[PDB]
Amino acid sequence: NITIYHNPACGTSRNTLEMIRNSGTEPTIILYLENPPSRDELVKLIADMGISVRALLRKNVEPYEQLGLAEDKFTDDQLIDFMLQHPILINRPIVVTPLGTRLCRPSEVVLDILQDAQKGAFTKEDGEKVVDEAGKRL
Ligand SMILES: [Cs+]
Ligand SMILES: [Cs+]
Ligand SMILES: [Cs+]
Repeated sequence: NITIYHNPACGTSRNTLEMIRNSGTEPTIILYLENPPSRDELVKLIADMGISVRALLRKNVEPYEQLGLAEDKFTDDQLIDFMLQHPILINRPIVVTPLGTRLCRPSEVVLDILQDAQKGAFTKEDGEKVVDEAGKRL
């Protein structure tokens, strides 16, 4: 039903996971740094997310820096294969539900693809209010 490609060390990923749970479902959790998607799966995720390959790339990580990926010298498939070989390059979290797939940056993007409403108010771990008790986005 719901899958999250999760990094426990990222607040955005933690907040997204807690919003999923606050809709009343426990997702399948894939620790993508250890169990990355296959090439076919990553291609499908990107298609369904509706963003460019480069938009999925995480900047400010060692392979991005050392491979010079900031420069516009790479095709989409070159970037995909770097993501598969260096999964820390895949930005996070990616969430799949029956409604669609999103790169949930910022975390509250996940509200778009959660079928069931938040079960009560939601406040991010840093105290940023997201939905009030009535269900309204702030
Ligand atoms: Cs896999
Ligand atoms: Cs929704
Ligand atoms: Cs933050």
